[PDB]
Amino acid sequence: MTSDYIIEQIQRKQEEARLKVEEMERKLEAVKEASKRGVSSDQLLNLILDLADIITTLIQIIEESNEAIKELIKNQKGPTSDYIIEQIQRDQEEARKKVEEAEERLERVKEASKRGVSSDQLLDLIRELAEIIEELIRIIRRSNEAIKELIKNQ
Repeated sequence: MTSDYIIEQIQRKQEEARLKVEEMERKLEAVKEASKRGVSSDQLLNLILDLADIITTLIQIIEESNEAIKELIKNQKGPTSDYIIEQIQRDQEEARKKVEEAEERLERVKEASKRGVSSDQLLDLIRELAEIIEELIRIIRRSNEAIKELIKNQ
């Protein structure tokens, strides 16, 4: 491809999206790592906030990823294929579906915490919640890669 303004605009968001993922990943790994040990109830509260940060951050990324497609096609000169653009959107569409589950259990556990539900139940939701995010991020990571292949082959 020939260098152009729009290329670098896409490039930075890939770095910015990657940037956040790499930092907050420490939360994801830290939360699981804490789960193995079996931290007591008092400490458990910390985990909920840690997961909340991850989900909230990802939502912003999903919003940005949607915009990335929009910016790419407006400034693209040449025959852009519909299938690749659509393919990425479907991955985001799946991300939209799954994230609802992540938010749902995020709310459930918090709602459970207020009532005063036993420690073991709260922990079960955390580790289970962590697994769902792992499924969520797979969609995001590959879509991030999808852009890399497309832009280079121009």
